[PDB]
Amino acid sequence: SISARNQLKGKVVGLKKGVVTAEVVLEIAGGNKITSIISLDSVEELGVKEGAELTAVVKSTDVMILA
Amino acid sequence: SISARNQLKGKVVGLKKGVVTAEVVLEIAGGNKITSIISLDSVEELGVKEGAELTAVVKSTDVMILA
Amino acid sequence: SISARNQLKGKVVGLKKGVVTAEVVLEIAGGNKITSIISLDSVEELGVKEGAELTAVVKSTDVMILA
Amino acid sequence: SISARNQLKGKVVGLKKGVVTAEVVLEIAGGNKITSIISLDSVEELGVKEGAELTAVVKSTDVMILA
Amino acid sequence: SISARNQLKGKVVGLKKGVVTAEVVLEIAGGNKITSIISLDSVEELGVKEGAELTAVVKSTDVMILA
Amino acid sequence: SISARNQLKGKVVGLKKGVVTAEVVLEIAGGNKITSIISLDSVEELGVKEGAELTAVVKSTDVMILA
Ligand SMILES: [Cl-]
Ligand SMILES: [Cl-]
Ligand code: NA
Repeated sequence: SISARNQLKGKVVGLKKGVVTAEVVLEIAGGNKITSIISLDSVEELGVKEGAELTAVVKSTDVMILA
Repeated sequence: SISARNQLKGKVVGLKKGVVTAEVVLEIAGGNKITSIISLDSVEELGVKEGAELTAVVKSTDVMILA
Repeated sequence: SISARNQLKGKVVGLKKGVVTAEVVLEIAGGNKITSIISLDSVEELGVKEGAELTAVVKSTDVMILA
Repeated sequence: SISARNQLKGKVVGLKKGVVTAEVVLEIAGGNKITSIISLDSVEELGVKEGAELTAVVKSTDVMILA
Repeated sequence: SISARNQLKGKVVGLKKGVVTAEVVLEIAGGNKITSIISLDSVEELGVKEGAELTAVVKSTDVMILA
Repeated sequence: SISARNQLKGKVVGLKKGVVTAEVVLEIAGGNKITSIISLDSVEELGVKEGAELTAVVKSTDVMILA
């Protein structure tokens, strides 16, 4: 598919629409919550809604380690 | 406490050291695997090693939605 | 301790709250000003306020060189 | 100039060349150190060298707050 | 000269201002379109308007590959 | 469908493998060139080779504006 190595499946538990951006919160395995801030245009075009099953995607070079 | 909203606990299952960067692979809840590319310097100062328990951190503005 | 190599201490001199995001401006050593755009949620959970002493954090792979 | 709001002037105190990437460390005001990981091609083309006076640049959406 | 390896000349065909951020859409050579989300402050300081001729800039480490 | 708003079709004209990362250069429509730095693992898993027809993908929040 795509080079981004992090692909986490989950369900939408939160949605907040802005003017330029929008926030999507997904509940994944173990009950952890992933928060995404993307364009309002993409949220609308993809038809994001509470309860939908979507996948969070993250490029490897954007992941930090806390030790 | 840091603003980055995504913080996922896991165990180190893969580690590869380059010249400038290094790759850390974490196994988190549900079997999901997180891949991180960071500086070699940080991997050495943090003492990252296979089997260690660490946390992956990702800023909300870097998470995309696939669906 | 986090892998992100850039950690700069400063004082909050500007704060603007949007619908989804928020802007924090920090004055660091030498008079330099750091601008951060993060989630509104994090700005509220952290209790960020003008005059507060906080730290700006930036991952090494996000820093470019101009010259 | 450019939209990236963070522009920090400094002097090169460290340089490490990889195969694909390279690390540049700059000393800025207050003695803080900024670490950048960019392409080896750009380090070579810009002629980066120990002691040179350059500027570190960071997009606002890549800056986190630690409180 | 900046290290960011992707520099695409274009014309502004879309501009949407928010509270904290702003969206800029550029038409570039070959019939492609680029969408940028940056600070409202930078859009105003740069004098961005529909019809302006500007350049979109992306760091190499932020570009993914889809197959 | 992914939320990333920038999707540019091209042909691979350059490939350089490192230890941890890898550099891919694509020629896109209109005579523009895109440079991507991703994981070596993804380059190998995707079967990236010179001459391949692939798509470069960038999140809107990573695109700056130069005037
Ligand atoms: Cl190794
Ligand atoms: Cl406000
Ligand atoms: Na980032």
